[PDB]
Order: sequence, then C-alpha cells, then structure tokens
Amino acid sequence: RPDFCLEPPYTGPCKARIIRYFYNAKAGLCQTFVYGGCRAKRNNFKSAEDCMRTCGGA
Repeated sequence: RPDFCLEPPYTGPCKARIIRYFYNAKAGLCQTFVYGGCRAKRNNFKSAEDCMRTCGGA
C-alpha cells in the first residue's frame, strides 16, 4: 500500500463543508468525512468505491 493511504483528513484552509471520503488507516477501510473545498490531498476520494479502486489493498 502507498504512504498516502495513511494521510490524515486535511479539510484545507477553506471554511466550506463538503462530504468527501478517504482511506482511514485508523479504521482500515474507506470512510466519509467533512472536507473544506481547496488544497485537496491524495487522501481524499469521491466515494468508497473510488477510494477502494485507488488504495483498497489489492
């Protein structure tokens, strides 16, 4: 698995609130969180599917 698969949910400096998903290594699966709306990191997906296709083990 990559390193980015373990990044924290970085909302960004934007004060907006947008439901996004991320691989959460601290749970071991793809989960939802609130994201800001700028400076999206690698640890940021549009669905659990897409997260899985990207980083879902193998």
